[PDB]
Amino acid sequence: ATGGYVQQATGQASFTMYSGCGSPACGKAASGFTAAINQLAFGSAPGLGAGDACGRCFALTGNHDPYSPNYTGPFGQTIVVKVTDLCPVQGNQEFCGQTTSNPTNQHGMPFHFDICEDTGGSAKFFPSGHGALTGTFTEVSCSQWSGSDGGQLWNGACLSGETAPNWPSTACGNKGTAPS
Ligand SMILES: OC[C@H]1O[C@@H](O[C@H]2[C@H](O)[C@@H](O)[C@H](O[C@H]3[C@H](O)[C@@H](O)[C@H](O[C@H]4[C@H](O)[C@@H](O)[C@H](O[C@H]5[C@H](O)[C@@H](O)[C@H](O)O[C@@H]5CO)O[C@@H]4CO)O[C@@H]3CO)O[C@@H]2CO)[C@H](O)[C@@H](O)[C@@H]1O
Repeated sequence: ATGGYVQQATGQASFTMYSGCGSPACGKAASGFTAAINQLAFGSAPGLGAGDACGRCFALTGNHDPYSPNYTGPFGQTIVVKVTDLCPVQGNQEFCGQTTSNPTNQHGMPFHFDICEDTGGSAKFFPSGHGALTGTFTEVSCSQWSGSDGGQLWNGACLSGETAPNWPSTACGNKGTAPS
């Protein structure tokens, strides 16, 4: 995509959970299940505002625990998240360190979703005792997502991806160049 970002409607991903998603990189939070996506897919860098992932909805499915490879299940539910946030390369090498020159993380995954705990998504997705998984994602219509968007936190905030056709397409737009 523009800027060299890798933005695909379906693929393989890793998954973690995080706390504190009330002031996210897209500039609007949301009351439903939300996630951060790795920088190479988000379409922006820290401090540059919203990227083209903002507001898009994805169905997430876990099918493997990389820390316990003998575990065969059960896994959690498939959930639909809205992307509101950025998982930056800096400080998150293991999971969100994908760059244009090495577009997979330490678990071999080209994408990463960090699911926000605050609003309930991680309790539906992660089985107790297994807080990091790999699996798949697929972009869906936000008709499949429940919740409501919060107010704009700063000028330029954007969740317009929530009404966009699936990638490839442009809604909020990408900013800057993808990390090398
Ligand atoms: O940077 C991205 C994002 O990270 C979030 O934090 C992540 C963190 O990055 C992950 O490293 C961390 O992963 C831990 C898993 O949640 C947790 O489930 C897993 O637990 C292992 C455990 O370590 C292991 O000892 C245990 O082994 C047992 C076997 O399963 C059994 O078969 C055997 O009989 O007995 C052994 C030992 O008793 O397995 C479990 C489960 O597999 O450990 C992982 C490594 O610590 O997850 C974090 C949360 O998602 C961070 O919150 C975000 O802010 C950040 O953006």
